[PDB]
Amino acid sequence: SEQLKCCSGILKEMFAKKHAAYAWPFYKPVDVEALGLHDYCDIIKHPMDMSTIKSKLEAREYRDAQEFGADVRLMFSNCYKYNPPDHEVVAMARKLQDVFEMRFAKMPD
Ligand SMILES: CCNC(=O)C[C@@H]1N=C(c2ccc(Cl)cc2)c2cc(OC)ccc2-n2c(C)nnc21
Repeated sequence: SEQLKCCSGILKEMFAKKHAAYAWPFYKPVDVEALGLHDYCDIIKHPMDMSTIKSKLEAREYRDAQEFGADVRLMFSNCYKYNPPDHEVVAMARKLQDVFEMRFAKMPD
């Protein structure tokens, strides 16, 4: 339970305006329709976003902290898989990932 509460803090920071500069692209779920990505569903089968992860935490969907990280990492994996390695969005993803990996690890046991 205590560990689960920490997840909310880490995710909350990612939404802050401190990382919003390179974490805004991970705020809402990728709209294959709005964005016009007619090849996102074929590549990405299990999509995920920060907004979704936040809702799951509110509904106590996650059992442990480990599960919470699985979704966070999956969100970045889909980006690295869909978009190319020389893509700007990729550079921003690595920045947010580092902030999550550090906080997630620095989390009190
Ligand atoms: C760029 C090729 N086609 C795309 O739409 C890829 C898409 N690319 C973008 C994107 C990123 C930066 C710019 Cl300048 C233009 C488009 C994107 C834009 C979004 O705004 C609604 C949300 C998620 C995105 N995203 C993420 C996250 N990973 N790949 C993409």
